[PDB]
Parts: sequence; C-alpha cells; structure tokens
Amino acid sequence: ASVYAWNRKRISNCVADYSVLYNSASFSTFKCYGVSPTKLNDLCFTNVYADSFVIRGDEVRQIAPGQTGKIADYNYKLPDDFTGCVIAWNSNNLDSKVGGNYNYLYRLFRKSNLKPFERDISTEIYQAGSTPCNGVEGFNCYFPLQSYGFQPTNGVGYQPYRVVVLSFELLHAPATVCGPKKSTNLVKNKCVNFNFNGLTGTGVLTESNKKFLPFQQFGRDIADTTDAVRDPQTLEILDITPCSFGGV
Amino acid sequence: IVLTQSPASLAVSLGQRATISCRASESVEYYGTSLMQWYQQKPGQPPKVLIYAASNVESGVPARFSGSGSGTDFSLNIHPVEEDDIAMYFCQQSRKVPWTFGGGTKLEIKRTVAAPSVFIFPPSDEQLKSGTASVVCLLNNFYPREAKVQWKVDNALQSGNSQESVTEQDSKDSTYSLSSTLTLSKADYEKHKVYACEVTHQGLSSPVTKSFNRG
Amino acid sequence: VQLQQSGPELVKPGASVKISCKASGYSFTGYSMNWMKQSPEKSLEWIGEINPSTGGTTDNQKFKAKATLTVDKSSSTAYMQLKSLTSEDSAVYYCARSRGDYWGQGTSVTVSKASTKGPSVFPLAPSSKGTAALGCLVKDYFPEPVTVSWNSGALTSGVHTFPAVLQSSGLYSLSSVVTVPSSSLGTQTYICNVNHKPSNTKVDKKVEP
Ligand SMILES: *[C@@H]1O[C@H](CO)[C@@H](O[C@@H]2O[C@H](CO)[C@@H](O)[C@H](O)[C@H]2NC(C)=O)[C@H](O)[C@H]1NC(C)=O
Repeated sequence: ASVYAWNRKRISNCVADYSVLYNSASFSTFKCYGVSPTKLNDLCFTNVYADSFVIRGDEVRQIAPGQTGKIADYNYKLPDDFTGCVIAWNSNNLDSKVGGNYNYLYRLFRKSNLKPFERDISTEIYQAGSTPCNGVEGFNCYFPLQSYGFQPTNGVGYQPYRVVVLSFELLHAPATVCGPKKSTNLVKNKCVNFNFNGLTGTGVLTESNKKFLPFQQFGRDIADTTDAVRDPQTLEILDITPCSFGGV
Repeated sequence: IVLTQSPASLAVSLGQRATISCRASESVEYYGTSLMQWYQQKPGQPPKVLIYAASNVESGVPARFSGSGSGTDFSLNIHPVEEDDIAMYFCQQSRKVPWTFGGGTKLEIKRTVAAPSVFIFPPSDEQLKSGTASVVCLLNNFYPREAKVQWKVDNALQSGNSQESVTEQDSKDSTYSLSSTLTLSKADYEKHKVYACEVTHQGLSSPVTKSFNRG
Repeated sequence: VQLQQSGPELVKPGASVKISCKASGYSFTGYSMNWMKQSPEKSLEWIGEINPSTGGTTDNQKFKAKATLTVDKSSSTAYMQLKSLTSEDSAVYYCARSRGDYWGQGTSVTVSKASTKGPSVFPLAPSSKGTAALGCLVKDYFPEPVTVSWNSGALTSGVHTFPAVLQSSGLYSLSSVVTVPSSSLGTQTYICNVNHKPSNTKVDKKVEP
C-alpha cells in the first residue's frame, strides 16, 4: 500500500520467529529501537502491529523516532518513544515496472503534522492560502497526493524500498506473541538439571509407568514434591528421582 | 507584488548546469508555504507549468527540472540542458489578488562569437513608382544578439522612423538574423542620395558600413 | 484529456467578445478554469479564475473594469467576455487547467480599426558585389499572416523570413531574404511566392538587379 495509507495488520496468538528476520540478508535496514535485536526472540508482547508501505530509498532514513520530513510530517510519523523495529528492503525489480510505476503516491502537503500512528486518506484539496477552494484545483488550491515516479533506471536512492515497521504493544492483557521457546534432546539416566516448561529442578529422569490424565503436565507426591513430569515434546511421562546423596 | 527576472537572456552549452533567478517585491512564504510557479514556453506553444510551488515539481515534467528559494529570492535549476529546453521561462506569485507574471528569460544554446555580415537593400524603382521607399539593413547571421544599427542619409543620423525585426535562436547554425527597415515617402527619399547603414557588434573589431548611392 | 479554444477575432474597438474554451476530457467540476493574457511581445498575466463547481469569479482589479468570466455547465465551457475594446488590449488570450498543466491552443484577439487589405510585394535587389543577398519585402498586408516561399519551396537553404512587424499605419511588414553565390546572380532566377489567404492574394515576383 502507498505510504499515504499505510497498511496496518495486527498479529496475536502467534509464536513469532524473529531469528529468521535478521538472519536473512535480504533486508538492507534492520534498525530496531528500544529492544535489542538478538533478544527479540525472548520477549512476549500483547500484540504486534505491522505497518507496511513502500518508500523512496533516500527517504528510508525518515522512518524513525525524532526525524522530520514530508513522509515523517504528513504520511507516517513514529512516536518519540517507540519500542519496535523497522524492516527496510530494496525491491527495485518487483516494484519498478518498465516505464515507471505511478500507482504508488504520497501526501506532500497537509495542514497539520499528524499524530503518531495516524492514517489520513481524505483526498481533500489543501487550502494553501486564503482562497476558498470549493473542491477545485486552483493556483492556491491543489491535490496534495503526488505519485513518486518509479522509472526502472533511476538513482539507487530513488528505488523502491518496501518498509514494514513492527510495533510491539504490551497491554495489561496477557501476552500472546512470543518467540520460539526452543528445546534440547532428553537424557534419561543421569543426574542432570532440567527446565520442563518452567519447571526448574535437578535429578535423574527415568521412563515411568504413570498414567497421567491428558490435560495434566506434571505430578507431585505427598508433601508436594515434584516427582513426575511429561516432556512437552512427544508427550511421555518421566519420573524424577533426586541425585544420590548421603553422609560419609 | 512585482517580480524581476535575471538574467534577461542566458547561454548554455548542451549539458551545462543552468540557473535562473527571480526576485519578488514582498514575502511569498506564509504559513510555511511559498506560492510561486514558474513556466516554460517554447515559441508558438502553450506555456506549461513546472512547479506546483517554491520547490516541488509537477508530474510529467522531467526530473531534471528543479527549483528552490525563499522570500524574495528564488531560482530554478536545469542541470541537463538539451535542445528542447530552449524557451522563455516566466515566474509567478500568488500572494496579492493581482497575480503577476515576470518578464522574460530566454534560454539559448551557447556558441563561439560569430561575426555578422552586413548587407543593404535599396528600395526598388517599381516600389518608388508606388510612392514609398523602404531601405533594408540586414545582418547575415550572428551569435551575439546585441547590436547597434545606425541609419545615415547624406552623412546625417536618423531617428524614430526605422522598425527592427529579430528572428529567434536557430537550432542548427545558432545565429540570429536582424533586419532594420526605414520607410519613407518618395519625395523625402529622393531628397538625399547616399544611404548608409552602420553596424556595431561585439563580434566585429570595427563597425561595418553598408552604403549605396542612388542609381 | 485535452483543451480547445475557439475563435480568431478582428472586432472593432469598443465591442465585446466572449472567447470560448471547450474542456474536452476534463472533469470540469474539480478544476479551476484560469484565464491568461499573453501580450504579443512576451508579457503573460492572469486574467481571472472561475470555479466550475460553483461559478466563483476572482478577477484582477485593473481588469475588473469590464472583463467578465462565465462557466457553462452544459458544454463545460469557459466564456471570457471583455467589454469595451482598445488598441493596446490586443493580445493572445489563453485558457488553462488549474495552474496551467493543460492550456488551450490560443486565440489572437486583435482589436483593429483598420480593414482587410492585400499585401504589396517588392523586390529587394541583389547586393552589388562573393556572397550576395536578395529577396522580397511584403508590406501593408492585413490581417496577419503571410506565407512567403522561394521557387515554390525549391529553394530552402539560406532563406530568412523575418516575423511580421507592426507599423504605424496598422499594416504588417516582413522581409524574406536569401544569400547566394554571386555567380548565380546573373544566371539563376529567384522568385518569391507570397500568399495572403485573408485577402486571397497570391503573387510570384522575380528578383533581378
Ligand atoms: C513435534 O513434531 C512432530 C511432528 O508432528 C511430532 O512428533 C512425531 O511423532 C510421531 C509419533 O511418535 C512420529 O511418528 C513422528 O516421526 C514424529 N515427528 C517428528 C518430526 O519427530 C510431535 O507431536 C511434536 N511434538 C510436540 C507436539 O510436542
């Protein structure tokens, strides 16, 4: 979608793998503000908004907190306190058709600097003076929605850069977007340390004959000591016994 | 607001960086937006528009055209110049209710100084039979447009009765042609014998005299 | 999406003429229809502005005297009627889209107290002595223009026809000259062909010393 109407999709209830994002080399710009790029896979957020558009390459730097410019002031403005990241990747071959693509257009003029995460579609003629426009384009009245101009042979700064700004919102509601939990292979008959889905413990993990109910995840004994657990993968019950200790 | 355009004419080599300037009478920027528009007009052609406002450019105008400025000072930029960009360029304002254009900024392909050849045409005898005499002074092509033409009759200077015509900047030889016509009645024409044209040009080391005796 | 402007005029001083512009492929509802005056030498200037959606007329004060601007919704046209006519107000009048991305082809409104009159063609004798110049003067012709050729187009090189000039009497003048080697002067025949359709005058005059 053109930058004058940036396409915003919300995402929730999904396990997001941001590792593939920065591990991929297609993206030219991966400036992430607020959150460390490596730690993105280890944070849980209530929801994530993906606002996508196409921009001129030379204006790609404008998409960030604290910068002014036509795209920043009149098309899409990020907050001063932004906790997210900005994917920006050149798409010269896809978006620059032969003869110049004119479908993508941007808002050059607007009476007031729009608030962060505001979208203005209204194709209303700008006053630009004291003249009553009355909906006709005059010397002072004109349409503030101009197409970029996308000839296939252009300067590299004028090429299409497709930009998606991932904005993470963490409300009071439970977080639904998280990174991959990851896993390790299981070792049975060794005094080890284990973290079964947040269950932190030590000991030897035998294969057990316990018949858990399907919903149950782990089992305690009398005096409430954890002595059994299903590994989340393969859904099989294990039996925990403490590492050998005694007096000498 | 009354605008002033400088220079009146400007010479370019094909592909040379070009700039033309305008001065405004008052401030043009209000509420952060300046409102002047500058036009190009090839001869015998409807003048188009290159800029919505101070700096931005309209769609359909090649990106080589640009401009910028503030207040009274404004200026274009035609960095790649070609044979098409040979025309007069006006500059508007939109602030006061009378919307005023500017003067004229002719763009010319630049060339080495070319000396003008001078020729004279006495009025024909059949033309005198009609009752009028028209003495013609011709410049046979020249690059530097500015030239001073003097009419002499029996070693006397004339004034106020000669009409001058100048052709446009030609595409291939890049030399203007000038014709000065002195129109007079037969009775006053026959009163003097020697008729001379003096040409002073910044391509000629000396003025050129083209003269004839009646006969 | 084009624009058309209709009517060459010669109407006598003091009258009024409503120059008409057909909008053609315009939307003629969201685009101001501007009126411009190109003075013959160079001087362009803004007549007035019309809002085709409503009909608002914003006009220059000095020309607010008798110039009026009208919009026709049926034909989507613009009619500029400048009441009272005078010699100085004889300039090209143009109509344009908004700021002027699309203009009309233009009309040459020429307030003239004179009348149609045929051109006079006179030979400008070849130079005495080498390259020599000869030709023809076309003088006292109305209305403009006059088409001058040489050998019915068989002589093109070295031909310079100057733009028509306006004289005191109100009649136009031009000079068509050609520069040729002296050896052709006594041998080659040069004829100027002058056509003035407004007076329907065709003259083929040979130039000889
Ligand atoms: C991990 O994904 C796999 C794929 O569905 C699941 O493990 C499969 O289990 C069946 C039954 O034992 C085997 O026949 C397949 O070979 C296994 N696939 C793989 C890739 O190992 C398993 O359900 C998933 N783990 C969960 C859901 O905790």
